[PDB]
Amino acid sequence: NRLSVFFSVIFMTVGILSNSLAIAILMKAYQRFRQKSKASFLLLASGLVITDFFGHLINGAIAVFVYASDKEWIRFDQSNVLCSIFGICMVFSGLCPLLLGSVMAIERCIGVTKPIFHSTKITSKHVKMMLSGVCLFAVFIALLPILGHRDYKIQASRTWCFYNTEDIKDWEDRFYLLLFSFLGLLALGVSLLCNAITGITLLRVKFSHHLEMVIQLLAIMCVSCICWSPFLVTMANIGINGNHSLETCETTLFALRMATWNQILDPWVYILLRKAVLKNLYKLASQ
Amino acid sequence: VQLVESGGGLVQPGGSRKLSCSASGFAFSSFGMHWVRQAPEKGLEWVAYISSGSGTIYYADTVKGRFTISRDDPKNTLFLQMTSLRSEDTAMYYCVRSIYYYGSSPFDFWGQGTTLTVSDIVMTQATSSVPVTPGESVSISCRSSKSLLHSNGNTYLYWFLQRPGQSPQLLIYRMSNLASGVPDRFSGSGSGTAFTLTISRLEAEDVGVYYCMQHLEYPLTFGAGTKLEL
Amino acid sequence: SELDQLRQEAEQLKNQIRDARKACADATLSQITNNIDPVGRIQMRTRRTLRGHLAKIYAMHWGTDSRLLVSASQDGKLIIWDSYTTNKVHAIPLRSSWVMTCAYAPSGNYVACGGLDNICSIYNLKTREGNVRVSRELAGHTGYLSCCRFLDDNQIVTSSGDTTCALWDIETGQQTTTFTGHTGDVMSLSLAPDTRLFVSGACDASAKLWDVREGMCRQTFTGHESDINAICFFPNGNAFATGSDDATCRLFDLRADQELMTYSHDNIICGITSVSFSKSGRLLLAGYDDFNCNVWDALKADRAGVLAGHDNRVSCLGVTDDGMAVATGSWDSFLKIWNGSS
Amino acid sequence: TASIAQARKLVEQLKMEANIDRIKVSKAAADLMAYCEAHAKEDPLLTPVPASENPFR
Amino acid sequence: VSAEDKAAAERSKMIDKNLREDGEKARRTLRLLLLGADNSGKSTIVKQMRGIFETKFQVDKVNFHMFDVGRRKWIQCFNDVTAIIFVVDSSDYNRLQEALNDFKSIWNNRWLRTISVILFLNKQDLLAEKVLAGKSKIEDYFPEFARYTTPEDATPEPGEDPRVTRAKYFIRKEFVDISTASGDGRHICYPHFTCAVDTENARRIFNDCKDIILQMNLREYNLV
Ligand SMILES: CCCCC[C@H](O)/C=C/[C@@H]1[C@@H](C/C=C\CCCC(=O)O)[C@@H](O)C[C@H]1O
Repeated sequence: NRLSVFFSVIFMTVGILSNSLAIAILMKAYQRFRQKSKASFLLLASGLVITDFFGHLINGAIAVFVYASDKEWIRFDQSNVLCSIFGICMVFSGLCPLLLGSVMAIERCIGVTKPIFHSTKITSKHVKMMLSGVCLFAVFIALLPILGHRDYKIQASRTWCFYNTEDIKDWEDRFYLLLFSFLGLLALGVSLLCNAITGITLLRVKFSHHLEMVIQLLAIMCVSCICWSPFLVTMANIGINGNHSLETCETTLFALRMATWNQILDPWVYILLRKAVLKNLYKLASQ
Repeated sequence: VQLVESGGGLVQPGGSRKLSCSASGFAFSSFGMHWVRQAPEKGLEWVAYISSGSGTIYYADTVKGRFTISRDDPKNTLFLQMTSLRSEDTAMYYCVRSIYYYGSSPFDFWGQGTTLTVSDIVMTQATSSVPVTPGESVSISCRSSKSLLHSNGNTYLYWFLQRPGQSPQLLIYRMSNLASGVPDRFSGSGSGTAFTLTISRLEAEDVGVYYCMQHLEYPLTFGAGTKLEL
Repeated sequence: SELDQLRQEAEQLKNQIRDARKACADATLSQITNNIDPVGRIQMRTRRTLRGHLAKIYAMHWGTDSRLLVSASQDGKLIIWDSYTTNKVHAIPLRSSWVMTCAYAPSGNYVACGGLDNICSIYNLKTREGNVRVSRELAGHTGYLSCCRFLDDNQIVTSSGDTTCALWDIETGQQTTTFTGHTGDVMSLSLAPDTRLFVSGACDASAKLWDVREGMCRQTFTGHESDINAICFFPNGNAFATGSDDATCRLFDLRADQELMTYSHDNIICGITSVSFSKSGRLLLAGYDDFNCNVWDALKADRAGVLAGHDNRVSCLGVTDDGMAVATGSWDSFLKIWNGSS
Repeated sequence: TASIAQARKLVEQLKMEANIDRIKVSKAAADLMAYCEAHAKEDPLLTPVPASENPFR
Repeated sequence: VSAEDKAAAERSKMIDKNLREDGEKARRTLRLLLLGADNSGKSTIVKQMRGIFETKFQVDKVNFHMFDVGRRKWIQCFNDVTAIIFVVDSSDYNRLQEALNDFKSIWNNRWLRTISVILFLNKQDLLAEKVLAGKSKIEDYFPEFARYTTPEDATPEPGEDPRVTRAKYFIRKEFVDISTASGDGRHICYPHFTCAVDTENARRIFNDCKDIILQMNLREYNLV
């Protein structure tokens, strides 16, 4: 009913195109800015768009095949290989953008509040360690159910695999949902807190590019919460209320599609919706 | 440049002994180090190699698992911890330096050596002894089981001269290049698996044993040895 | 009185030289070389990219074996590269980080560098200790060292910002010959293939031909409108090319004592930092401030190709002695190796 | 008397440059054209070598 | 890859390790280019804070490297310094126009389009005495000073003569007018009034360097 092939195809199509454009722009921009400084923001932003590109590609491709297979998971995934792979990708595709945004907020909070310390003490090695440390931490959490002998179960829509949310019994079963929501909300909270300190300091310092950055911070804070709060709270709701929660299939499916747009809008909120970027895109289309 | 070895002596079979090589007069940390032993009335045999910075270590099959090679760059000392010593381990152990870059000369310097007493590509030197006279040109031939000419154009063949009672001395590296401090009369030529060393206007100092060593791949294997005698 | 009379004679001599050049300017290189076929489009791909410098690269110089090269960067590092395998053979830390030029000895035993410290330091690459050490510090220039070139292991010619060039005896550390006559800072010098003459370019928009053994200026070439930043001899030594801030390259002839051809385009407005010739001299390669490197048909003044692979100003370029490849440095701290494909 | 000494030096230098033998430009132009034609075959940048003969594959 | 090629490539990577370690140590200090005329007195500013003269001073555990070179060509070497310390003598009205033209060449340099200048209008004690004496008039050299009035938004220091404040604001405005004439925010001038006994020059550089680096980050975060 509410689910269809075209809904995931359109999100996959638009999400891939948005991230591909941001990667190309980040390629040229990084070369220009790596000469001036270490360009730590451009490194993290490149990882965020690259990670989101694989999330839209890996998870989007599986869903189209599932829809084309009439959702017959028993007939085509009897060994449960696809669902476990599907579950791992879904956790990584969502936990990594949230953790990267949290680190991207802390990095630019130091870069604004203590620009000298961010330049003389923080090195290019540390930025790549944080970029790799976040991705490794997201893989560790994604592989945690596998190492805990658990598995990812097929969701109610029968078109995506994720944590076990229906009829949770064991304390470890609810632990994974709580951990994912706790990490998702903690990353959301630090992202809001650090983007606020950056915005508050800039306005006090301002009173050239301060208003452009402040508008950017507001777009980051609003999009990251309007999209991820409906899904992260729902997982925390199920993890505590269990099956007694009023978490219907339509409620969680809709919360998933909103959280999908966070990775779709990240190329725009971070890269594309910028005054310098938009000017180049205008001339490129004319040429 | 100096390399002094110590710690050798008479040991019982199955025991352990520690060899120390004190390096002075050069940048020790920049040179890869080798241990090469020579059994009494026998040829040279490569034992172990520790690279610059200790990042790469190689051992011979006859000593792998029993010998431990280590270096102390701040103290400029090279160590060789030997365990489970056999009667076959009785030899003179030489501390050898080698630096590797484009156009370098590995095995340029050899240590004095220490005496230890216990109570694959094949290099062929068929002619063990050659009667020679001063002022007469002498040619020494070498053979290899595998073609030493690599795809990068280099032919990794090395020539060493061991005068009686002294450490071996590098003459030719990579089959054609004359080492620094070596008289121009020595010349090396070869192609594929056959090589020749020519000694024009032989003198008294040219008397010694000549070994051909390959450096195409590990382990590093020497020849039997060709002796020039008056 | 006497000074007024003398300065009028100098003006007459300038007219005498100027009239003589017009007398022998019977034809133009464009008219002579109009018949020959064009070289077509010169397509060179980046075969290698040399990474490892952490600041702007000021100068590079190929070795005579066409495989080793030395680059100088303002991070205080003189790095010797193996261009075939991109390996770093040596890393020489400099006492002063403001290095502006680098030289590779034709024997390969030494490298030289110098910058704002007014010292041309000589480094010995072949030591028994296994490390590169400073062998000689050539002091005596009162300005920044802008270029230096080896003649042998004991002779090196350096151009300075004090408007003087010098020939040094490395063994004694003293300058055998001092070259004077430039009114502006000398920015470059090019040794002739026989190493008996060398041209120098200065900020006074003039190129002077010097005799190394004699020690005096033989010819003076003008025509540029701003500072000359790069000078390069023709392969046979009977001509040379210059690059200046007026966005033009000029081919000067030694025997004819006058400019033969100008290499300029309307789209090009940026200064020229480096110039070099191919092995046959048919192609002129010039580095510009628009981050590109243009390949010119030296005989027809046509832009044969573009080497656009750098993200900052192309500070230097060089062609190997065998002419197989061209290396371009830039302020983006990257060196690229270029050559064509069949 | 620094200026008067410099004026003599400049005049003396200009005399030497005016007394050199200057050949015709067409003669000098042909020499460059002849050299480029003679060495055209041995110019890897002008005439790209086969990939087997390129040290920078 | 042969046995010696591998050992050579291992040597290269060890060299790569020491290259990157030296770059990290290089970035732990901020590089300052010191400029000024013969009468500027920039040496006294250096000594109080403490052919190339280099000085190192520390402010809040931050190390500054200041280069005093003793120029359109060699100025390109300092293409990536944090700031240029341009020191002028404001008391010398005769040589003020020399400083203004000197400042304009540095500001409009093609290779200094992104370098911010920390202007030190040195010798304010001499400037105050010169205005009080009245022997020399700024209007003699600058005709527009007669019609120049101190803005109502000015904040002169307590116990400062209005004649001194009017002179200081006009001298400062001449340099700032050059700075705002071109650049479009790529670099900013930071004028300050110092004397021969002031001990806050080092801290003024530290506070101005923070804004220079902060503006550098804002371009990276925005001009993607
Ligand atoms: C938990 C975090 C999930 C975010 C993953 C990533 O950001 C986006 C994944 C999207 C993916 C959603 C996975 C299953 C779709 C179920 C909705 C249906 O079948 O209608 C595809 O719709 C395409 C892609 O845009």
